[PDB]
Amino acid sequence: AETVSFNFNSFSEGNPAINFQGDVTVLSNGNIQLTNLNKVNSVGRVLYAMPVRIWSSATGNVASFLTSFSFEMKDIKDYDPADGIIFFIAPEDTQIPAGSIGGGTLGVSDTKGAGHFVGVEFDTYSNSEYNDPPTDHVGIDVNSVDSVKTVPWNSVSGAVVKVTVIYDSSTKTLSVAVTNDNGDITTIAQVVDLKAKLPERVKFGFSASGSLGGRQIHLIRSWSFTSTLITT
Amino acid sequence: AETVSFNFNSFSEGNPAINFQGDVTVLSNGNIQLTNLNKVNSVGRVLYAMPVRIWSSATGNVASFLTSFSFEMKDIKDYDPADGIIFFIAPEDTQIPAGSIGGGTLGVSDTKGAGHFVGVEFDTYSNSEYNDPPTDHVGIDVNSVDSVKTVPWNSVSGAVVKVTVIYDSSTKTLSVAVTNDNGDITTIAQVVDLKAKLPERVKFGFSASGSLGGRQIHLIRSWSFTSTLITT
Amino acid sequence: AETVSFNFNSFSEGNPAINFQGDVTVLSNGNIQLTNLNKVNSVGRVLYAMPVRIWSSATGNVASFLTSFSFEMKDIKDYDPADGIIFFIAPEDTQIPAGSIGGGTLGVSDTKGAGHFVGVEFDTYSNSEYNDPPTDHVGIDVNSVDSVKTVPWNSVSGAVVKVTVIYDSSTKTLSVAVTNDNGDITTIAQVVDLKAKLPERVKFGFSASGSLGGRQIHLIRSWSFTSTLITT
Amino acid sequence: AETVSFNFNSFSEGNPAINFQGDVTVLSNGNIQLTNLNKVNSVGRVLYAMPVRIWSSATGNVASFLTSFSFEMKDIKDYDPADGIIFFIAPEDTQIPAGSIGGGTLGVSDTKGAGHFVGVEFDTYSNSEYNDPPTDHVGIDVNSVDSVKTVPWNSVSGAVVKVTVIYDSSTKTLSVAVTNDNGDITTIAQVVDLKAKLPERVKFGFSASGSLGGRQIHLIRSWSFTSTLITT
Ligand SMILES: O=C(NCc1cn([C@H]2CO[C@H]3[C@@H]2OC[C@@H]3n2cc(CNC(=O)[C@H](O)[C@@H](O)C(=O)N[C@@H]3O[C@H](CO)[C@H](O)[C@H](O)[C@H]3O)nn2)nn1)[C@H](O)[C@@H](O)C(=O)N[C@@H]1O[C@H](CO)[C@H](O)[C@H](O)[C@H]1O
Ligand SMILES: O=C(NCc1cn([C@H]2CO[C@H]3[C@@H]2OC[C@@H]3n2cc(CNC(=O)[C@H](O)[C@@H](O)C(=O)N[C@@H]3O[C@H](CO)[C@H](O)[C@H](O)[C@H]3O)nn2)nn1)[C@H](O)[C@@H](O)C(=O)N[C@@H]1O[C@H](CO)[C@H](O)[C@H](O)[C@H]1O
Ligand SMILES: O=C(NCc1cn([C@H]2CO[C@H]3[C@@H]2OC[C@@H]3n2cc(CNC(=O)[C@H](O)[C@@H](O)C(=O)N[C@@H]3O[C@H](CO)[C@H](O)[C@H](O)[C@H]3O)nn2)nn1)[C@H](O)[C@@H](O)C(=O)N[C@@H]1O[C@H](CO)[C@H](O)[C@H](O)[C@H]1O
Ligand SMILES: O=C(NCc1cn([C@H]2CO[C@H]3[C@@H]2OC[C@@H]3n2cc(CNC(=O)[C@H](O)[C@@H](O)C(=O)N[C@@H]3O[C@H](CO)[C@H](O)[C@H](O)[C@H]3O)nn2)nn1)[C@H](O)[C@@H](O)C(=O)N[C@@H]1O[C@H](CO)[C@H](O)[C@H](O)[C@H]1O
Ligand SMILES: [Ca+2]
Ligand SMILES: [Ca+2]
Ligand SMILES: [Ca+2]
Ligand SMILES: [Ca+2]
Ligand SMILES: [Mn+2]
Ligand SMILES: [Mn+2]
Ligand SMILES: [Mn+2]
Ligand SMILES: [Mn+2]
Repeated sequence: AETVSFNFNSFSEGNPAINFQGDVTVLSNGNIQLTNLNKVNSVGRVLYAMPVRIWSSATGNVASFLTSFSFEMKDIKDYDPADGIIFFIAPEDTQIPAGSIGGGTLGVSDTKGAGHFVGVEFDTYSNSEYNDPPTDHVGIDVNSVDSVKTVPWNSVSGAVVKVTVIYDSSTKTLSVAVTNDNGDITTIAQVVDLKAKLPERVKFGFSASGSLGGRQIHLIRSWSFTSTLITT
Repeated sequence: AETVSFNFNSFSEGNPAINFQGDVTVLSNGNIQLTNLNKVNSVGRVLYAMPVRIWSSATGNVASFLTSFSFEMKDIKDYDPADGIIFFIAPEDTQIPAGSIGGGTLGVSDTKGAGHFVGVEFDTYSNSEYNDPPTDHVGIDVNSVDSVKTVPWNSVSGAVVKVTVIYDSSTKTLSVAVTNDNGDITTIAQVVDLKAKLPERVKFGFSASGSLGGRQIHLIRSWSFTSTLITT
Repeated sequence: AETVSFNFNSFSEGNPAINFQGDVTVLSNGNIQLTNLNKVNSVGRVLYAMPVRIWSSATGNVASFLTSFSFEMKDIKDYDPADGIIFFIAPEDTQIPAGSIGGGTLGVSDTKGAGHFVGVEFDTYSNSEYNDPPTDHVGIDVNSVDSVKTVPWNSVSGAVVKVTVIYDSSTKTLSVAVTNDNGDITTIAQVVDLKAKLPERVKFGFSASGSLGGRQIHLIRSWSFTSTLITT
Repeated sequence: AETVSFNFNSFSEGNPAINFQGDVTVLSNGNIQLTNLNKVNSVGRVLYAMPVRIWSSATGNVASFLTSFSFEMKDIKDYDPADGIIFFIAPEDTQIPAGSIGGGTLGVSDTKGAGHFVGVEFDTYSNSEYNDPPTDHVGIDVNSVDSVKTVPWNSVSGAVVKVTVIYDSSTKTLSVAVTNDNGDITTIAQVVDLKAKLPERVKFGFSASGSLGGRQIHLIRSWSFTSTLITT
C-alpha cells in the first residue's frame, strides 16, 4: 500500500514541506498565524507542499486517512471575532480565489460562496448570504461555504481546540471529532465521495479570512496526518 | 452538556476505577494483560467502572464519543497466535458469559457467537463457525462475533498498535482508524444505532480470549475517552 | 525541530512522493527497477520528491539523518553484471547529467567522473579511469565517482542486501553498515561536511547505470528515512 | 571472517543465551524489566551470554558491528523518573559493582562514576557529581558515567524508543541514531578505540538503576546484533 505520513509539532519559515499562501506568518513560538490583523479582507492559507494521491484511475481505489490538528482563535480589541478556519482538500494547483473578499468565503470560495474543495470549517460569524446557522458552527463543505451539514459549536477566545478527522474510503464517510477547552466533544459526519468531487492528486491545508470589521487571531499549532491507498 | 472524560497512560491493581474480570492481570510495567498463557479457554476483560449514560430516555438524545487506545499482541512458543482483542460496549451488569469457551467468542459471546454488546474486534484467528474472513481483520460487531462488517488487517507480533474511534450520534456512524507498525492506516466504518442496541447506561472496556491450542499475549497499554451527551 | 520522515515497503507509478528520472520502471511486485536491460548506457534515478533542508544559512545548524534501504542486483544472460547502485544526495534541481555515458559514472557524474553530489556506491565493475579498487566495493563519494574511501565488498547475484546509514551532524560523520547474504556485516565511515559540499535544500535518492556490454537488473525494494534539523 | 549474529524479538529467563544480573525480571509479555520498583538503589543488568571477540592480539584487527534495540521507560507515581538505561560493552567477567549505590552510576560504575566499560547511556536524571548536562540526554561513555560526549534528548514516559548503533573499526567511530515518539531523530557519534579500552573478548548488554526517591520502569523490548572481525 501507498502511505503518506507527517507530523508537525511546530512550524517554521523556509520549511519546504509547507506552502504559504497570502497573509500567513510563522510566530517565534512555532505557531502559524493565518490572517493579518491590520489588513482589510485578509486571507492566509497553508498547504502540505507534496500533492497527495487520494485516488487512482487505474485501480479505482480511494485512500483512507487519519488526521489530527490543534488550533486557536483569539479575539482582538474592537473588531468582530471573524471569520474562522477551514481544514480543506483541493486540486494540487489550488490558490486563494482571484479577487477574494475574504470574510465568509474563508479564503476558499468566490463571492457567491462557490469553489473547488472539500473542507471542515470552524465558522465564527453567521453569513446569511451563505445560509449560515445563527450560532458558531462546525461545517462539512463540498465545493461551497453553504455547508452540506453543520453542527452548533462555540469558539472560545484563547482556547486550544483539538480536532481528529477520519475518512473511511469504503463508506466514503468523513467523520470529525472536536475537543473543546471545557472538555466536551462535538462531532459531525457526512458521506463525501472524494473520487467524484476531487482529482486524483490534491493538496491538504488550512485557510482563514477576515473582513474590514471582522478580524481575529487564527492560529494553527500542530498537525499530524496519515493516508493509506491500497495499490492492487 | 453531560461529559465523561478519562485518560490512562498506565494501569494498576488497586484502582477501583477499573473492573477486572476473569484472567486479567496488571503487569509491573503498568500494562493490562487480558489472558492467562497457562490456562485453557482463558478469558479476561477490563471495564471502566463508572457506567456511561449514552442516551437519555427524557430527551431521546444520544451521546457522541471519541476514544483512543493502544494495544499489543505477541506470539508465544508452541501456540497458535489467537484469538484477539475486542473493544466493547455492553449493559452495566456485563460479565464474562457463563461457561465461556473463550476462543472465537473473544470473551463477549456464547458458543453460537451471540451476546449483548457492540464492539470493534482485532481478530487474529479465522473461525468458520462465526463466518470469519480468511485473514486477520478488524470487525464491527453488533450482538455477535459474526461481524456486521470486516476489513483485512495484519496483527504484527510485538508491535504497538494505535486505534482512534469516533461515534457520531446524528448519523449513528461508528468510525475506526487503526495505525499499524509499518505506518499504514486501516479504516472501517459502520452505521450502528447505539440507542436501539444498548441500554441507557453502559460500560466500556476490552476483552480477549484463547483456547487449548490458541494463545498469545494480549496487552492494553493506554486508553483515553470522551463522551458528550446534549442535555437540552 | 524540523523533521522529514517516510517509509516505503513498496513503490508505485504515479506516487507523487517519488520523482522518476530516465529509464526507471515500477514492477508489478512493487520493486523499483532502475535500468533498462535493452538500452545502451541506460541510466535511471529515483528521488524523494520533497526537497530536504539539510542545513540553515540563518542558524548554521546541520541536520542529522537515519536511513535504511534494501536492494538487489541480478545477472542477466550475455551482458557483464554492471555497473551498480548509488544512494546519493544532490542539489534540489538535480537531473541525470546531460549526455550521460552511464557505465562507471553511476548516473550521477560526467565522463571525467565529476559531479555535484554526496553518495554511497555499491560498485560491481572496476573502472580504471575512476581509480576503482580491483574487486566489488562500497564507496563513499564526494563530488566524484573516484571515491574518497572504499571497502572491499561482494555483490551476490539475486541476493537481497540491507543498508543502514547514519549521518551525525555534530561530527559530520557518514556511517554505513551493509548486511550481506552470507550474514557478515561490512562497514565504512567518512567525515563529510554536507554544509560545505551541498546547498541548504537537497534531494535524496538512488541511481544506477549500464553500458553497451555492462547490464544487470538493479532493484530498490524498500526505503525508510528520518532527518531532523534543529530550528531557532 | 568471524561473525557473531543474533536476534531477540522476545526474551526469557529460562534461556541460556542471556545472563541476568541483579534485580532483572522477564515479563510474561516477553520484555526485560531491569529495575525493581520496590527496592532502594535497585540495579539490574542483562548480557549476551557468549563472549564476542572484538579484536585480535594476533592480527591487531578490530571488528565492526551493527546493532539495533528497542526500549521503554515509564514513570511511576510518587518517584522521580530515574535513572536511565545504558547499552554497554565490558570484560567477559563483568558484574554489578560491589556495594553499588545504583542511581547515577547506571549499574556500571563506582560511587566516583568510574568503571571498566564502553557504553551508550539514555540518562533521565541530572547528576551534578558526574557533570551531567541539565536535561535528559544520550551520552557516549568510556570507563565513566561522566560522558565523553552527550546530546540533549527527551525521555517520553511509556514511549517505545528505537536505537541503531554502528561501530566502524577503520575510523574507530561509534555512531548512534535514536528514533523518538514525536518523530525526530537524535544522533551522537564519538571515536572510541575498543582495542585500547577493552579486552579482546567482551560481553554486550544493558543496565539500569534507581535510588531511594528515583525510580521508574526500565524495559528492553528487542535486540539484534551483527559483528564481523577480519581473520586474514
Ligand atoms: O437617519 C435615519 N436612519 C439611519 C440611517 C442609517 N443609514 C446608513 C448609513 O450607512 C449605513 C447605514 O445603513 C447601512 C449603511 N452601511 C454601509 C455599510 C457598508 N459595509 C458593510 O455593509 C459591512 O462592512 C459588510 O461588508 C459586512 O458586514 N461584512 C461582514 O463583516 C463580518 C464582520 O462583522 C464578517 O467578517 C463577514 O464575513 C463579512 O461579510 N454597512 N452599512 N442611513 N440612515 C432615520 O432618520 C432613522 O433615525 C429613523 O427612521 N428614525 C425614526 O424611525 C421611525 C420608524 O418607525 C419613524 O419613521 C420616525 O419618524 C423616525 O424619526
Ligand atoms: O475443531 C475442533 N473440534 C471439532 C469438533 C468435534 N465435534 C464433534 C465431536 O463430538 C460432538 C461434536 O459434534 C457433535 C458430536 N456429538 C456426539 C454426540 C452423540 N451422543 C449423544 O448425544 C448420545 O445421546 C450419547 O450421549 C449416548 O448414547 N448416551 C446416552 O446415555 C444415556 C445415559 O442415561 C442413556 O444410556 C442413553 O441410552 C444413551 O444413548 N453428541 N454430540 N464438533 N466439532 C477443536 O476441538 C476446536 O475446539 C478448535 O479447533 N479450537 C480452535 O482453536 C483455535 C486455535 O488453534 C482458536 O482458538 C479457535 O477459536 C478454537 O475454536
Ligand atoms: O573498449 C571497449 N570497446 C572496444 C574494444 C576493442 N578492444 C580490443 C581488445 O582486443 C582486440 C580489440 O581490438 C583489437 C584487439 N586485438 C585482438 C587481437 C588478436 N590477436 C591474434 O589474433 C593473434 O593471432 C594472437 O592470438 C596470437 O598471436 N596468438 C599466438 O600466436 C602465435 C604465433 O606464432 C602462436 O600461433 C600461438 O599458438 C598463438 O596463441 N589483436 N588485437 N577492446 N575493447 C569497451 O566496450 C568499453 O566501452 C568498456 O569497457 N566499457 C565499460 O563496460 C563495462 C562492462 O563490461 C562497464 O559497464 C563500464 O563502466 C564501461 O566503461
Ligand atoms: O542527598 C540525599 N540524601 C541525604 C541528604 C542530606 N541532606 C540534608 C541533611 O543534612 C544537610 C543536608 O542539607 C543541609 C543539611 N544540614 C546540615 C547541617 C549541619 N547542621 C548544623 O550546622 C547545625 O549547627 C547543627 O549541627 C547544630 O545545631 N549543632 C550544634 O551546632 C553548634 C554550632 O555553633 C555547635 O557546634 C554545637 O556543638 C552543635 O551541637 N545543617 N543543615 N539532604 N540530603 C539524597 O537522597 C541523594 O541520595 C539523592 O538525591 N539521590 C539521587 O536521587 C535521584 C532521584 O531524585 C537520582 O535517582 C540520583 O541518581 C540519586 O543520586
Ligand atoms: Ca460564516
Ligand atoms: Ca476469530
Ligand atoms: Ca565502477
Ligand atoms: Ca544522571
Ligand atoms: Mn458556516
Ligand atoms: Mn472476526
Ligand atoms: Mn567505485
Ligand atoms: Mn549522564
